[PDB]
Amino acid sequence: AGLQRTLVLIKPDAFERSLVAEIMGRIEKKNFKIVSMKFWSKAPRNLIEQHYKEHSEQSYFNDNCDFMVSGPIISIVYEGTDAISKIRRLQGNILTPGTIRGDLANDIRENLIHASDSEDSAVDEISIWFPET
Amino acid sequence: GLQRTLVLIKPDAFERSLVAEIMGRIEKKNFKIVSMKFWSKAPRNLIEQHYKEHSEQSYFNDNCDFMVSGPIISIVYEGTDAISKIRRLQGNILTPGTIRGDLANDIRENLIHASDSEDSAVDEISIWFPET
Amino acid sequence: GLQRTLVLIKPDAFERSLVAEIMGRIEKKNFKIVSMKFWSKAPRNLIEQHYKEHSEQSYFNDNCDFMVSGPIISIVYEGTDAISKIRRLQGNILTPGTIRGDLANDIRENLIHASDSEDSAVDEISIWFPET
Amino acid sequence: GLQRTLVLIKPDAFERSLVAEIMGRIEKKNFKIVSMKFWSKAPRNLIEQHYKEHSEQSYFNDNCDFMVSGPIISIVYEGTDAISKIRRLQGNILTPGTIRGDLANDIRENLIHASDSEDSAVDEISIWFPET
Amino acid sequence: AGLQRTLVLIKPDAFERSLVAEIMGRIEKKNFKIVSMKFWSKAPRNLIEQHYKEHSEQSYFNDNCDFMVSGPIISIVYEGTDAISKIRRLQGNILTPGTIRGDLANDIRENLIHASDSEDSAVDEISIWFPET
Amino acid sequence: GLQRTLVLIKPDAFERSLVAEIMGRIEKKNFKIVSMKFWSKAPRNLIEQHYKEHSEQSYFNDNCDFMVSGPIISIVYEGTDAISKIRRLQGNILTPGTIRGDLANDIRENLIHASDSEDSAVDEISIWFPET
Ligand SMILES: Cc1cn([C@H]2C[C@H](O)[C@@H](COP(=O)(O)OP(=O)(O)O)O2)c(=O)[nH]c1=O
Ligand SMILES: Cc1cn([C@H]2C[C@H](O)[C@@H](COP(=O)(O)OP(=O)(O)O)O2)c(=O)[nH]c1=O
Ligand SMILES: Cc1cn([C@H]2C[C@H](O)[C@@H](COP(=O)(O)OP(=O)(O)O)O2)c(=O)[nH]c1=O
Ligand SMILES: Cc1cn([C@H]2C[C@H](O)[C@@H](COP(=O)(O)OP(=O)(O)O)O2)c(=O)[nH]c1=O
Ligand SMILES: Cc1cn([C@H]2C[C@H](O)[C@@H](COP(=O)(O)OP(=O)(O)O)O2)c(=O)[nH]c1=O
Ligand SMILES: Cc1cn([C@H]2C[C@H](O)[C@@H](COP(=O)(O)OP(=O)(O)O)O2)c(=O)[nH]c1=O
Ligand SMILES: [Mg+2]
Ligand SMILES: [Mg+2]
Ligand SMILES: [Mg+2]
Ligand SMILES: [Mg+2]
Ligand SMILES: [Mg+2]
Ligand SMILES: [Mg+2]
Repeated sequence: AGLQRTLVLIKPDAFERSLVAEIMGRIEKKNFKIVSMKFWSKAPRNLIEQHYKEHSEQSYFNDNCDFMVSGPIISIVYEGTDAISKIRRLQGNILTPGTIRGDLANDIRENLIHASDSEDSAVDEISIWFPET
Repeated sequence: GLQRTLVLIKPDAFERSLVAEIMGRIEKKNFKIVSMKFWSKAPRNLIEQHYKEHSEQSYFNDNCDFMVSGPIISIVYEGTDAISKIRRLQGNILTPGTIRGDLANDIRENLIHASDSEDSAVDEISIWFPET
Repeated sequence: GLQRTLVLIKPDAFERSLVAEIMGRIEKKNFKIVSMKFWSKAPRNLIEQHYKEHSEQSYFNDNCDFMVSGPIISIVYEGTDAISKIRRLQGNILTPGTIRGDLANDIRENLIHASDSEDSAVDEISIWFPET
Repeated sequence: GLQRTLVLIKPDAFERSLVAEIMGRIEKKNFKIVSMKFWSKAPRNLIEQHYKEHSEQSYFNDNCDFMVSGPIISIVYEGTDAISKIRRLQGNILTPGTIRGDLANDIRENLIHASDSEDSAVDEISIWFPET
Repeated sequence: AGLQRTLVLIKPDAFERSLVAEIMGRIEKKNFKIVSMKFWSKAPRNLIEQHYKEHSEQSYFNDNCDFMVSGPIISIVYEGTDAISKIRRLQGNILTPGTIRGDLANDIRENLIHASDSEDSAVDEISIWFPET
Repeated sequence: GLQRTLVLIKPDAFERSLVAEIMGRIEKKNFKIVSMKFWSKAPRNLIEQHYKEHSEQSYFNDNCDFMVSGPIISIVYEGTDAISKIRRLQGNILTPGTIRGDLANDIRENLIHASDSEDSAVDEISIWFPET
């Protein structure tokens, strides 16, 4: 059919603010299924830098890494019809009410969640967090 | 500009236990229930009539099969700008914040139907609530 | 031990926009809707019959007046241990966690009615859904 | 980045018991309460100053009467880009996902007020919290 | 009728954990109305000690005061039928799911909310937080 | 005061999409996730060890098959009095306010498992997280 898989990361601020179930629930209610899930008490900076390698040239690149390893994170692989962009739309941004970041986040860096933005990004990101491909 | 529109809560809503969730979103936008019917299984006739305008489409038959594969609730809602607002509340599976935007993810199994114009509203209401 | 019980959603539920909230609590406990009717204003006859056992009480007349001062929904729910469980779900205005425990605060305006025994269930269902 | 904006929870919010619901959406977006006051009935001169930029509109008088028809809560929220962000949260009755889009459906009884600019924010805050 | 007024205090841990609306919403949904409300960025230890004067002899008395002034608090006066005990039952304790403390709290001291436990306590507590009686 | 207990989110939880709902109730009670694992299908020997104290019961085999009929999540929660508190949160299908009381209605498909003692907690955690 139109089956797809995408990679989501629940960020440290999510645990800090007790919004983990809240975020996962929004994705769950949109009818997406967990295919793989891993809890990281503290992720290796290595994986983070690979995950954000495309951003290695930006000014915010190192502070973002500091943050991404400042607390726990959960890497999840969701599956569903048109999953990559639907979950991306669900993630939204801090300016659009109705989405996860729009309702719960308010910072350029501490935005609670990451979602693959394309097929190439997904395949690559999933490989990073679930090497046992 | 007070109006009345027709809403159908689809089988997938019962399957996934989202009936109250959906009705609650409409109720909280302050629209009232004027009439309502519960159908364990809707008569295929009614369904075909409801989607008459689609009889020529390729998705017609399967859609009917689905619309009868479970219970459905027919509801007539009243309120200011009801048709337009409930339609907007229904949304689509792309934009978060709406019923379909937050809970649906299929082009066919989209939980709810809402009239899209004054004309279809009057017609749809007559189909499910002939007693008028 | 599959059963069917009758539930009435009272006027105060429509007044306070808690209809979906209440139906959602029952739906989430996994009980299904077997039949349902919406009444803009319930016929006083039905109400008097429903509360027959109370005809001698001092609160009878006022209760009837209230039960007809707004819309009400009659619902027949099915499920394992339905009568007992939905009754427990209905609770009372003292114990938090139940429908009345979290949302009601009056001895008369308590949002919902649920049969309390196998006998009253069969009788109550016959009153609102004679077509049996 | 830090800003402070003034929000007013309107009479209809108390009537419909949506006060916690509204304040909750702002709290979940991570904004903090700096100041807050509950008015069982706000002094009319305060309301008129608050809407002074509207003093020549046809709806001015009626709106002020509505704002004085019940309690209201004035709150000073602090947070990054607070003015713009809380303004978008409020939205309008045509935008699902926002406060007015999900819970309001009237041109006047629209549950909430939020400053629309830095000047209006500064002016409005001094109106409800002159003690600074 | 059976009209009553009671005094509720939203505690510092409530703001810390962003549970203020949540708590007030549970009381709001049970059909109780706010008659007076005051926001304290930091309450004067004086009022706290008066509020808990009956506990002045307990070991936990000073730490509880330290906490009660460690952050903001909101004093509210609710009104409704049988308000004092109904709101008291709503408050519940950390061992009873279904109540505010039962669902959201988990400590002997940081328990999110205070509710008058009797008519005498209410009248006295209300006087403490709303002297303009 | 600090304890650590083992929780299992059962297959029915994924089937009924109640995973976030269940985990949310534990998260809102202030318990923290220490360890967590998702199993699309848990190895049967793990389930049998987990319920080894039940190995002689008539329901043993059927329960194990149910526990292997879908994904499950094993979590180690840490918090003050975690074992007892999370146990009460789980409750039973007769107790409104708890997880099973609000969402479950079966003797076997009861959505969640939580250690009932310090020894069982210690044993259970080593079964799902032997890497310690
Ligand atoms: C733009 C930006 C991003 N970041 C971090 C957090 C962002 O989620 C991450 C990726 O940036 P980006 O791709 O711009 O946003 P999204 O995550 O919405 O695609 O980099 C900052 O820390 N500061 C910034 O200014
Ligand atoms: C377009 C389309 C519709 N349908 C069914 C389900 C749609 O809800 C129903 C009506 O279609 P439509 O009128 O295009 O959308 P809405 O219901 O948003 O106005 O027809 C399909 O089964 N497959 C399709 O490709
Ligand atoms: C006891 C009582 C009941 N009533 C009305 C509303 C009650 O829901 C209805 C039925 O009473 P009852 O059977 O005692 O309670 P339940 O509905 O919990 O079984 O009668 C009053 O109006 N005043 C009263 O004092
Ligand atoms: C435009 C308009 C506003 N009002 C009232 C309610 C509006 O919230 C208030 C302020 O007007 P306005 O600034 O247009 O709306 P907002 O509050 O979205 O900026 O005036 C009316 O009563 N009638 C009207 O036609
Ligand atoms: C019993 C106790 C109370 N306290 C503080 C917080 C309690 O909410 C407050 C009042 O105690 P108490 O009357 O026992 O509980 P409640 O507040 O449920 O009536 O004193 C402690 O700090 N430690 C304790 O051991
Ligand atoms: C008692 C019982 C349990 N079970 C299954 C589901 C129970 O959750 C599991 C463990 O039994 P038990 O310890 O009695 O329940 P809990 O999980 O509340 O401690 O065994 C059955 O399938 N049939 C039964 O009759
Ligand atoms: Mg990106
Ligand atoms: Mg259409
Ligand atoms: Mg009775
Ligand atoms: Mg304005
Ligand atoms: Mg006390
Ligand atoms: Mg057990």
